[PDB]
Amino acid sequence: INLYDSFEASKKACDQLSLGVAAIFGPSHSSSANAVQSICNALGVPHIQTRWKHQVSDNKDSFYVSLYPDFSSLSRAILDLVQFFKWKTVTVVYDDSTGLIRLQELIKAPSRYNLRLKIRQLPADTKDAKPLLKEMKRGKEFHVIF
Amino acid sequence: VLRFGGIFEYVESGPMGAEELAFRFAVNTINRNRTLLPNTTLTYDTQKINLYDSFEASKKACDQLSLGVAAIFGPSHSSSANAVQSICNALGVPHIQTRWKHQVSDNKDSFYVSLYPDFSSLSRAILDLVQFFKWKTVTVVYDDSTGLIRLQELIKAPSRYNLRLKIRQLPADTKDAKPLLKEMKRGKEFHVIFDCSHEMAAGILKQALAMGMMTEYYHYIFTTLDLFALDVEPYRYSGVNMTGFRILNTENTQVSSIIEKWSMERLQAPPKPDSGLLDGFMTTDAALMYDAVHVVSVAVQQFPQMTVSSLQCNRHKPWRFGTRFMSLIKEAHWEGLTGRITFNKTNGLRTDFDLDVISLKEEGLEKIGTWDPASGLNMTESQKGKPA
Amino acid sequence: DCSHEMAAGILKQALAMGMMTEYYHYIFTTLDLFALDVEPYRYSGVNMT
Ligand SMILES: *[C@@H]1O[C@H](CO)[C@@H](O[C@@H]2O[C@H](CO)[C@@H](O[C@@H]3O[C@H](CO[C@H]4O[C@H](CO)[C@@H](O)[C@H](O)[C@@H]4O)[C@@H](O)[C@H](O[C@H]4O[C@H](CO)[C@@H](O)[C@H](O)[C@@H]4O)[C@@H]3O)[C@H](O)[C@H]2NC(C)=O)[C@H](O)[C@H]1NC(C)=O
Ligand SMILES: *[C@@H]1O[C@H](CO)[C@@H](O[C@@H]2O[C@H](CO)[C@@H](O[C@H]3O[C@H](CO[C@H]4O[C@H](CO)[C@@H](O)[C@H](O)[C@@H]4O)[C@@H](O)[C@H](O[C@H]4O[C@H](CO)[C@@H](O)[C@H](O)[C@@H]4O)[C@@H]3O)[C@H](O)[C@H]2NC(C)=O)[C@H](O)[C@H]1NC(C)=O
Ligand SMILES: *[C@@H]1O[C@H](CO)[C@@H](O)[C@H](O)[C@H]1NC(C)=O
Ligand SMILES: *[C@@H]1O[C@H](CO)[C@@H](O)[C@H](O)[C@H]1NC(C)=O
Ligand SMILES: *[C@@H]1O[C@H](CO)[C@@H](O)[C@H](O)[C@H]1NC(C)=O
Repeated sequence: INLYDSFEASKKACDQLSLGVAAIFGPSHSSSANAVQSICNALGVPHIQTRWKHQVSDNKDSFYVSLYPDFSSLSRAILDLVQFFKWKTVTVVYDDSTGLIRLQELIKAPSRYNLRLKIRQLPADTKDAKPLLKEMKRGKEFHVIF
Repeated sequence: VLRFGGIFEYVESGPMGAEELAFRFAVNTINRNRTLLPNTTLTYDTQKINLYDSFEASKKACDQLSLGVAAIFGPSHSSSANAVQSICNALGVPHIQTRWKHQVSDNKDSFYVSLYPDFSSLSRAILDLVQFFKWKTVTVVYDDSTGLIRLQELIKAPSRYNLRLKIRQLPADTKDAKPLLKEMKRGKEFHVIFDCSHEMAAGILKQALAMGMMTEYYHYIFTTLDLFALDVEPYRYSGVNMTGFRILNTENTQVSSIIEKWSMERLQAPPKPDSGLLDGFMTTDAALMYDAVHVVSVAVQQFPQMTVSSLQCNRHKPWRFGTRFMSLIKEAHWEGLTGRITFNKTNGLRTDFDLDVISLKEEGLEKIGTWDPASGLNMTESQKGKPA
Repeated sequence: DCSHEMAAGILKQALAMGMMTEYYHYIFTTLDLFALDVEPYRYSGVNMT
């Protein structure tokens, strides 16, 4: 299948259910994962997710599992690692916009502790980290979370 | 003779949702005026959709395309609008979005136009407002985990300027925000940016009035655009600093007449006076849906050869007149209820608009300045002290 | 120093005017303070006596 065509995901899931399968191993892509989750929850099909996706809390689907570890516990581990290292200034660099939804309580950590924070975002081009790394050098910031 | 695919969420209530009634009001008010589309009438097909079932949205969109529509009007949820956007991008029919949704940068779609103001421009307006108000420690309080990407230009803003952002999350209910407000009071927080619905804004205002937060020491900024529909009667004499944004251009007399004409039809629907909200006010979603139907009709008026054909979901033949009609959509300059309407030529998002900076005085809610993406922030009250 | 009805109206108008902070310690000479509904006036740091 192609990239980010959830209509094609629904069509090929309909074709595989027309064949009939015991379970569906879904994609690693968020819109197609949401479409296949609606498909399987409305049809009584077990569906497996292997990559993390953004989950809407108001969605009432319970017909899926996510074998990727939940990123809230990873953020708890990252906060415990930062609190072990006794850091005070932490720069956070994220590429996709869902990383802020991923890194939740790391952003919420200055409310709970004495940890000053600043974030920066990578641009859409891969090579253009040189102004970002130049900003890291110019800011004298020695603790980078990627 | 054309048809429009309306997809709206139903409640098993007395009246419908305000989006569906605004859609019917838009169709009736456009078909009443012979100035707009004099040689072609407009029909529609509403569909009542469930709570977060994008497969059911896909099936009802497939039924609407089996009927065949000129254009579709998507729902407010993120997942169902993503499914409708994928289906309409595959079949070439235009898709019009009213609620903001999260977009993925790696999604190569072009058959979608959202008339909601972009939260990057809204966050830049919030950054201009907080730089005018000269705060240093701002607490940003968001509603749900999708609220961070609506404020992601604000959280990147302390890279460039001296600003502290202790960011806190609202709990699962608004009535359980009392420990959050105790933690807010204990931390000596005084400048709070709220990003939620207007219902959650009224709930957090009642919770703060139970908490005694509204003194002279507190400034509240709201990212929501339904601030004018709130009830500020038991808050105005307390002497506080509530400040928000109003996309709805209520200054114009014809716009206010259209608002009153829709509001008298809303009087069949009773209000809930215990919620702390007013009644007889057009929401931003309903006004944006009305303006969306107006912009689509303006795009129809430049197309004399318009023909609606049926389509099938099992074959990927696109609609025939999709490209020229989509080109007619993205060059519109129609003056609606929300002022100027002009989409981006690269995204289709409405990233250029006009904003009314409304604040709270003891007289009531009052406009004190204008905001635009080009000149930034005007502030007509502070512009009165302009020397020669 | 008033009746409890006037005291309740005064407290409602003072809550409407934002007089319910930690910096207010109102003492009521009336003997019917217990008859007031103190539930909206709680969690505000006032000290009714
Ligand atoms: C199935 O799904 C449910 C729902 O998500 C999970 O329940 C959550 O489990 C996590 C496990 O970490 C819980 O997180 C922990 O919460 C503890 C209690 O939090 C208090 O304080 C917060 C903030 O004020 C309140 O919101 C909350 O109500 C409590 O008053 C914390 O004490 C824990 O912190 C500890 O561990 C971290 C690890 O990094 C340390 O850094 C801390 O110092 C501390 O030692 C932690 O945050 C979460 O609260 C649970 N939520 C709910 C709804 O129950 C289940 O765990 C999951 N699987 C299971 C086993 O059922
Ligand atoms: C279609 O969408 C495109 C993507 O959003 C639009 O492109 C972007 O438009 C904005 C409009 O404001 C441009 O402005 C932003 O960037 C400038 C310049 O900042 C410079 O330094 C940054 C790093 O510090 C760089 O990242 C930038 O690229 C640039 O080199 C800022 O000055 C702007 O803020 C100013 O304007 C806003 C709005 O009035 C104020 O609120 C601010 O206070 C400030 O005065 C913005 O941050 C942006 O450069 C441009 N590029 C992109 C891709 O972001 C495009 O305009 C839009 N077109 C249509 C038709 O809608
Ligand atoms: C905002 O707060 C300041 C505090 O000094 C006050 O002077 C000003 O009048 C307030 N403005 C509003 C909008 O209430
Ligand atoms: C701001 O508003 C005033 C109102 O007279 C207008 O003249 C001016 O051009 C506007 N633009 C500026 C200077 O922000
Ligand atoms: C008011 O009541 C509170 C209750 O905890 C108490 O702590 C305080 O000392 C009292 N007096 C004040 C605020 O002057």
